[PDB]
Amino acid sequence: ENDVPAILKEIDSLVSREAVSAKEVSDAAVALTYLQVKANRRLWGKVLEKAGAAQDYDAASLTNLLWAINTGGVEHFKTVAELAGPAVSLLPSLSPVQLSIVVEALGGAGVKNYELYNKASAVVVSKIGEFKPAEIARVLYGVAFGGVNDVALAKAAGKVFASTEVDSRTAAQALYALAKLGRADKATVDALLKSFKKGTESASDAAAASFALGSLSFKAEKAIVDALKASAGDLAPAQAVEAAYGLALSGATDAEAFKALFGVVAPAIEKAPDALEVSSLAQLHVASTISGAKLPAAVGSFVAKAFGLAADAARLKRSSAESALVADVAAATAVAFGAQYRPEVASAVASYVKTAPDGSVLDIAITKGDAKVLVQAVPSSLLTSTTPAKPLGHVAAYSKVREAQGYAVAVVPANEFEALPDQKAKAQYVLAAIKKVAPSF
Amino acid sequence: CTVITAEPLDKLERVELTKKAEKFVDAGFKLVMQEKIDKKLLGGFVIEFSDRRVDMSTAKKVEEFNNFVNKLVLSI
Amino acid sequence: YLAPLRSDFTEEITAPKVASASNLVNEWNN
Amino acid sequence: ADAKALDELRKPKFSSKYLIQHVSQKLIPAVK
Amino acid sequence: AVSKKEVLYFLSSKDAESSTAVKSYLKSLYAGAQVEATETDASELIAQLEKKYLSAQVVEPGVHNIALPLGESGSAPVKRYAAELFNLGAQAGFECPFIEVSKKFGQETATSETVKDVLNKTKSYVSADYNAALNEVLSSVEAEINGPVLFDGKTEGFKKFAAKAKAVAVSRGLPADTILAYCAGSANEDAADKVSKEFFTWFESAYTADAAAEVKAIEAEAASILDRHLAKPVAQIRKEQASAYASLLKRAETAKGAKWAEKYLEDVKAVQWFDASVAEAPASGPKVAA
Amino acid sequence: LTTFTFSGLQDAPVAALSGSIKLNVAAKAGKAEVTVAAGAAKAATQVSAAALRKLSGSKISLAEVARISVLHSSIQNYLLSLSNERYQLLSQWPDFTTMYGKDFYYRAHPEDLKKFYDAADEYYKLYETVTEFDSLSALASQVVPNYAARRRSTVHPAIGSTVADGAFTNFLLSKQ
Repeated sequence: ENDVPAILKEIDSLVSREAVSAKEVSDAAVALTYLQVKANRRLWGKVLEKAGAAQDYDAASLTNLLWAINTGGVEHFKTVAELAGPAVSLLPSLSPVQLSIVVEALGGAGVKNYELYNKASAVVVSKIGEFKPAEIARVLYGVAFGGVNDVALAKAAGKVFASTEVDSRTAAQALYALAKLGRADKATVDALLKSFKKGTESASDAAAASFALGSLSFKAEKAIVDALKASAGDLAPAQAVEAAYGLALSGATDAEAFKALFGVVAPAIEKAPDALEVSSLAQLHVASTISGAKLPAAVGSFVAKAFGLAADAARLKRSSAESALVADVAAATAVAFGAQYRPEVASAVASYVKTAPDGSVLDIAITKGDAKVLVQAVPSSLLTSTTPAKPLGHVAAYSKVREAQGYAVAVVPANEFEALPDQKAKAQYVLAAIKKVAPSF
Repeated sequence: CTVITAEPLDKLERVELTKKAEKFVDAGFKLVMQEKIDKKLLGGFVIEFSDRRVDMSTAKKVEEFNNFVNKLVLSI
Repeated sequence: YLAPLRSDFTEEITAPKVASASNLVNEWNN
Repeated sequence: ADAKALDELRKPKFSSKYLIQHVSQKLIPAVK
Repeated sequence: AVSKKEVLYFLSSKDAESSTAVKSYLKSLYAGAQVEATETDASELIAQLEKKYLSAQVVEPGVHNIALPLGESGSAPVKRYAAELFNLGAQAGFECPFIEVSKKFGQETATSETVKDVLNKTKSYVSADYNAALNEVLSSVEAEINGPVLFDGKTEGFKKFAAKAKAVAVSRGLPADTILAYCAGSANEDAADKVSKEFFTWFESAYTADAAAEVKAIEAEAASILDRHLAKPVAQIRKEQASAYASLLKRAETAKGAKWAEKYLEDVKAVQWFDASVAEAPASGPKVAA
Repeated sequence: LTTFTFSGLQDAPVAALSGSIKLNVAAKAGKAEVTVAAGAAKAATQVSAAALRKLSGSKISLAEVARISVLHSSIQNYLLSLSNERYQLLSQWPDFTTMYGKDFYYRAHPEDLKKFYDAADEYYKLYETVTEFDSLSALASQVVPNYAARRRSTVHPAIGSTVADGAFTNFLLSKQ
């Protein structure tokens, strides 16, 4: 009358037969999330195989299937990305809540389907009154994570979230979408952070708001760090790492929250050292040195190595317009420290590529006795997507982690470095940026 | 002599190019130059001794590099 | 079931050279 | 015996990756 | 298995043996080992050659995990296939394909003077049906201008050449105005992004057309290969395939000491294991450890 | 998928869609009353709001276990779905065995009966070779290397002629 594994075998035999249509797949997936069956990977594989095999599709079964895929936290890019054709065929016959669920669902998996996001953003900005603001935040999440830099829907969401007072989780999802988009509209972000006072039913959305405000660098809200402090048990290590990183980037001062987060994070690396990817380990080292909070002795040297690994791996896969910009800034450092001709320009630039204490390699490393000045070029991938174009919080993270190694990191962003006439003004700008960081040079 | 450079020279490019070029005259030989410009050289230089040519340009270096690596991967 | 291992690159960008239709369906109908 | 692993089974088999690695290991020192 | 520049490329990849070597290296670093210093040497030619031969080790075992959408009608299988090739290029350290082939054009013709020479140098990267349509426009404006059309940007021959190359590109189906508006940029974000949303509709049209052309050629090749194979008797098929298997296996047992040959023979043993574990439980699949 | 997801107990499915399994949620503002009903065994629990948000904290990250690879298995599935198309037209072949009897032997011209017996032997050849499905794997291994060498491009794995022509349109119609 209440039995979990026998109903798992009933769903298992219901999905293993040959002619399963889509409604049986959808409710098998929903019934597989509601029983929380992350322990069985083969059953989710059978359900996703039958979801890829189905050809009939209406609004309801597609919507509940996509809801179940994202609530259960399963990821298979093939069967989810092949569910977007059923979406674009059924898109005008979708309800606004159904379009919300499918666009958030296909955006969360990262489906690069530009026709779906264009024809969904056109729908949600053609009839904006139809959409309750949670539907707005879900479509914003999906269009942001699907790889379109859509600011039309971002401006429409800013108007809705400034006009309509919204939920805590709704505002958190909108903050996560705006953080991936890199937009930092204070008129929108303020209207979202004012919604974090009614008490939050989840901890993952407070952690996502902390990571979002860290990525945008507004400041720590103090109505988010306390909710994250009390409820640091609802987070995976890969989630508490993002939480602590976004707390340290926004400039939080509470150490009790960092104790509560690293008490989750550090025994996960004690049990399994390799289970967390090196982007999370680098974010952990950032959060461990910026706020100064302490974590065990193996984990400290581990993330100290892993920040260097992730740093020179991101250097190795450099975007090739960041690389020419780093060459331009290094030539400007050459003719700013005094190098009249091109042989000593090239000799200075090749001299500036000294290594790092963590094993990495730094592009423009100028040392004078004990005082060292590192120069950073922040091209456009680490800028805000607006016409002010303030650099994102990750370059402040990199600067503040290199600063604990002995450097006085000078930031040379490319929105203004490229707006200079020639090499003399660029050398003047680089020297002025160095002097207001370290005037001892 | 005659030197062809990609862009017009600096006065240290001229001096160390002059010091580079005395390895191709094996005596106490002075060089006068007739410096020309060819943008299809991508840096480096081409020395023309009117009986002898030294190609220290980098267009020659990248095409010889490409010949080397396109030959060596056929060897393995 | 195994294939020859190759290590070579495609330096050109070419349309992928669609092959002509065989007559085996027409010959089997014949 | 049987029931090998999960990550040992996800790897594609007859891709090269080790002729490319062999050509790198015989080419990059020979061109340095 | 790790040479400290291989493992930096394999961090951002989600392939199985790449993540296995990454996890083994990270697990050896957790037991107190030291990160080797990254080499600040191997100048631009060696750096680009090592990039070419390190990205290929992420590309080509990642190609074999992308199912070709053969015989699948619709947009979503071809969009899945091209999206997986996009994510594989991003994992391997490539840029967008547009940015990467425009970088190829800028690298090839950094040294050219006349526009017929940029057509002779980017011959390998543009379709010959487009290269011929540009060569005839170049000869058309070369008859009237009575000069080699130089690659300048403001000369009257170049302006009246580009005003016709835009016409032939509009004839081809390439909206040159939206592509130029995206790659040039605009000031107001609400009028730059409304043309980025048109560039991305063209771009999605472009990469699904290219992926569908690749799928159509693989479909045609497989149908041609099968219909050549279905005309043989069974004994010829069995002896031809047995001879091909035995020759390709002897080629891997000939060269020993190499890593690729022992990985090849390990993979043959793994196929034999797959057949054995399906043989012992055929209605459930291969035995996966759980 | 992403590290933070925002779904669970809000606009969730209120009922199942097919009658093969019955599922109802009686959701209040705080928790949910779910009773999943599948045939003989039915189960029931009270799923929290902090459980459907805690479910995507770890990811399943499904991956296919293939005999050789996923690319090879896609090509072999296409070869099998083409051999089905040829088998379906060897399925509509007329029964020549209903004309083997000696009343058909002696009424017929000798060369026409020799042609008829050759046609029967030909059908047995075609049917014996279209059902050799243990040949499709080594047939799929002949499409793999040339395709996989086309994807080791020096530009991009996903590059094609349309994107390269559009980028030449941008490159050539810009200021040199």
